[PDB]
Amino acid sequence: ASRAKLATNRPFEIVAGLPASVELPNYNSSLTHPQSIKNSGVLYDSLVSSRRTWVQGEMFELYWRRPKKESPTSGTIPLIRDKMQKMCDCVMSGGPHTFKVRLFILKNDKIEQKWQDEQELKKKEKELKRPKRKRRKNAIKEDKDMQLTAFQQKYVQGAEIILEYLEFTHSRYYLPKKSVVEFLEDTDEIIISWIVIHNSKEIEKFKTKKIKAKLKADQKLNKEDVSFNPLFEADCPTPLYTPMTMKLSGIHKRFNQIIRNSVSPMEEVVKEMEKILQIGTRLSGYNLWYQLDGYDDEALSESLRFELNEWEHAMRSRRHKR
Amino acid sequence: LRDNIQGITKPAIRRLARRGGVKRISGLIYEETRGVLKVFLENVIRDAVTYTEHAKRKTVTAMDVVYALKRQGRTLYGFGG
DNA sequence: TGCACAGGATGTATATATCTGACACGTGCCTGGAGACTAGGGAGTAATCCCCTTGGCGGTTAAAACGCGGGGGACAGCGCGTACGTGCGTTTAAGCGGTGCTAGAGCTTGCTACGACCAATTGAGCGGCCTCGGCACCGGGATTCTCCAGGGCGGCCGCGTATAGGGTCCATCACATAAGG
DNA sequence: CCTTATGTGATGGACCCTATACGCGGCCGCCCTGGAGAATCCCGGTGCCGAGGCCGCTCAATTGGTCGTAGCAAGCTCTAGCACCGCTTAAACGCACGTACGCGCTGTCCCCCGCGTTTTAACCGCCAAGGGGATTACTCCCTAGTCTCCAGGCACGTGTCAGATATATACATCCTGTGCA
Repeated sequence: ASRAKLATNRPFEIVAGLPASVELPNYNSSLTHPQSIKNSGVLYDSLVSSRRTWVQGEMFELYWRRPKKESPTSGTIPLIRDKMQKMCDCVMSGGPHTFKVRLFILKNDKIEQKWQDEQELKKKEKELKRPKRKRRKNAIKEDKDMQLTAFQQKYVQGAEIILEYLEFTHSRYYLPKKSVVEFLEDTDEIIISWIVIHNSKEIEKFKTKKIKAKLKADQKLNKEDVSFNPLFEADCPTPLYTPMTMKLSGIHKRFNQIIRNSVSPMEEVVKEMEKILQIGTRLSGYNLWYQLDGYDDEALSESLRFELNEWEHAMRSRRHKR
Repeated sequence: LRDNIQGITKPAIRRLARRGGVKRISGLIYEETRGVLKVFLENVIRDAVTYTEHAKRKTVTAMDVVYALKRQGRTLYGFGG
């Protein structure tokens, strides 16, 4: 935000701190002394920003962050480790960028209790009704790869999935329940799509206000003698919204069932999305001007250069901390 | 009338200190400010009331206030002097 | 079928006017200047007696100055924890003008009683002078506080005895399963 | 389906070696012991010179009378203060998040105290005054305290002029049936 306030009438606007315009840049018409992309680095800045944002953005709801340091808070690390189960390593693409992930399950205790009750019922039903062969080891391996081991047999449906970045293990995010999931059997690729609202906090707070108003009205009526959906409500503020889509690759057959079971009934979210699409304000698509004039944009160029220098200076320490 | 020492509020002390150009304030300041104002008012009011009672009087006039302040050395202009 | 426009509807920045404050011009009364009387405080005059430098000088002394050691006081850094800064939603009562009372303030009285002014007496109070005991200085025995040395415990550190303990790497173990019939 | 006896695959554990407390001893914080000695306390014990007492006397505090107008007592009257109404905000308030500020502790180093040696400022006595300044009094005379008339110019108020507020208008910003392409 503290970036230099661009001089009036520049042929670009500063979007996310960088020079961009809605229309495709016409350098040849607009620039007399264009600095090279090497000189500008705008492309570099954009790429670093993109990757970092993908590491830290709002795409998935955050749920756990490593606490910024005989404090017992150390003892909670193994507890948080055990509250999730450990699962195998998978690749993700974010726009032009790609990332890698290991998978972790969030232990739904109701599924554990119901599994114990189901085993009780099945046992009671059964009681009421009443060298070594390596090929068998290969069969067991394949069965455990496409059928389910005990932890997978309990967590088939309603299991909870946590995402973590293998290049940034500090943050954990929820897999979107309000998402469309397609499992490509031929390519082993999974595409996830969801709509995201930039002022969602505004909508949630107005939703809370409406809930309070309805509760007050019900209390007033009671003094004499609910699937509240903010997106349906006529007084909901305009969502600034974006539709998003992402592809996963590298997930194995057994995990697909867990994932496929985990997401919400499709028609309901489809109708919700259609409402969002009527009421939403779509994010406008714009084009970055990677080339800047060395004379009119000298301040902007140097500012970008300085910020890049600081970013790189910090980035070395990140691995030096490992 | 009760608790009117509180009636000054914090925000009034805030605004007055803002006139004084203070960039940073502490919570304890308010109580001390109230005490100082209390003793100042007590002295000024006692002087004014004795100035009034001399004249076989019942209404404290602006003359009594301004001359009481003059006796405290604090000189005030613009109220009919 | 859907568009162009003929006929019609709320509105409003532009424009014309009405609803409140302040300054200049008119009355009219407690005056400000002026005339003359007045005297006693101010100013001009003359001692007169007392206190202030002479003027640098030497021979001294008490205080000032200058030099030095050092050690601890100031002070720039900074880890960190929180309590004031900024930003909501929400409530109070501070502000606005309005209606009905009044009592305290303003001043005009009519004139009295106490204090301005005056001779005359006399004694309290001031001015001069004289004096012994209240004060000023410190000698003394005793008080008491300072400050390094350091006996001695033992916190902590040192050589190194022998010892108690943790993170680290190794694995043993259970659920329900693989196999024969 | 029954029915032996174990595969599957981690979290749970014993171990290696680490590093440590402390035997005997010292630096050090500290109790305290300890001395030397550098001050400070209180009591003479004394000889000096001022407090304060005593007397001479003079001028101003006190007195009895007179004159007159400043304070007092209504008491007439009128407007500024007081109180309750009751809408309208908006300034206060509770509460949430954070962040940059204040404090605790750090090491550093420079300057200002404790103290010793040198230098300067000051007084005593030389040598006894003359100058000129502040106090004191007499002697006009001029000055503005006084009563009084003259006639005003300054203050209290109303009228007039301007400004801030109010509201038509000449279209402004639009609605909407329907005839045209």
